[PDB]
Amino acid sequence: DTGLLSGSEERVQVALEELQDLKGVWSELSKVWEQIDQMKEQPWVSVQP
Amino acid sequence: DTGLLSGSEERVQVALEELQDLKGVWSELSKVWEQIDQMKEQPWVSVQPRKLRQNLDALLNQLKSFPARLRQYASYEFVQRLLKGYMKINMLVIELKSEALKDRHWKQLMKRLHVNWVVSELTLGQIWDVDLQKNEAIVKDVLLV
Repeated sequence: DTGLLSGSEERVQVALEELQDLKGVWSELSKVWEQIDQMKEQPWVSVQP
Repeated sequence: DTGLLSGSEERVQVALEELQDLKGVWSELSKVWEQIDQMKEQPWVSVQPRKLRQNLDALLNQLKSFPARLRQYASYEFVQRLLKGYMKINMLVIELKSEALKDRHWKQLMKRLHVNWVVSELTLGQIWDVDLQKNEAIVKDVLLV
């Protein structure tokens, strides 16, 4: 038994929290990406501004 | 004792079953005319006449999937004869992606059809509202010229 590396523990914690944050970010960004891709797939020449 | 006319409540429950059947019928009809609404409000920006045939046959087959009681109803007859009688955007609307389409072409076609347009939104909604099967001759004359 010895002094455990609390730096590793806080690294794991910050990795987990930033991971959940970035997963929510990726969900939002994927929604934005799919909607803008669907919108741009059409020429949109006669669809009102 | 109050011997009551139970035939009244039998008619109530039979009307209830017919009511639920009609509710299902009109839910399907709401989907049918909603699909018609999306093919309605389209500005003919990207839609293909073979896509028009695809939508027509899709509507026809999902309609024909009605059960016997749902299929025999007068509303089913109405929507089916609608689909058949309109079984023609893919026939005429090849003028609007053609090169012959132009500004004074729009002016002459507007005079022929007598309805007014804004150039920005070329929604085929009001195009279908001006029945091509009704104004067959004048629009095909416009095609010829």
